[PDB]
Amino acid sequence: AVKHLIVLKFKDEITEAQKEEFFKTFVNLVNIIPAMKDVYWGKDVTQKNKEEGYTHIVEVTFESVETIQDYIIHPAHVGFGDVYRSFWEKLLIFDYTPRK
Amino acid sequence: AVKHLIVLKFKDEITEAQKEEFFKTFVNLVNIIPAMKDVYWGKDVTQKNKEEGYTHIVEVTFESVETIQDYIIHPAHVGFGDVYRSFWEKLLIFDYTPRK
Repeated sequence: AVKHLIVLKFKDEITEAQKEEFFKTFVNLVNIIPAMKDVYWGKDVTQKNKEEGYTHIVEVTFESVETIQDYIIHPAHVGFGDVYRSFWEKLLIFDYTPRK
Repeated sequence: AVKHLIVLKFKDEITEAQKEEFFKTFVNLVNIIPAMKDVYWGKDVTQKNKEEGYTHIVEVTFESVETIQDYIIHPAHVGFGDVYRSFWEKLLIFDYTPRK
């Protein structure tokens, strides 16, 4: 399985309630985008690199690297971006196959 | 469960074989550090983050936020840093509880 990892910082003006609604909406995308198999998110608790400012993590599970693209251009994902684009200040994205 | 996420970039002179052995050794820490419950790593394939350059992800599972400290100061973890810190150029650390 492939992981789509999002590391993000919200803009200062976004409230806690707004962040909660943002993540709730994103988690619920799993039901309507076939390529999305699972979602978890969380807030960093350690603040080891404050200077970089990232605060939140989202992890999305996919069957393959190829199905990530199905998710990217799915109208529900495009709609999510259209609605919440103003919420985030910056993000890092990674796509990888977990191994050990 | 709490996840301990390491986001890394290697120095340019580090070989592919060195990277593989680095992760093999890191994964094997589970056997000698009780607090480590699981580990996976992976290499980003998308390279969508222009200015930051991080290439690899390590995720370690812990039973609680408290047991992360048992890993942090464990001599096997300190030793890993002493042997391999010259391998990485920079790293970001995050600790979070995955949720819906």
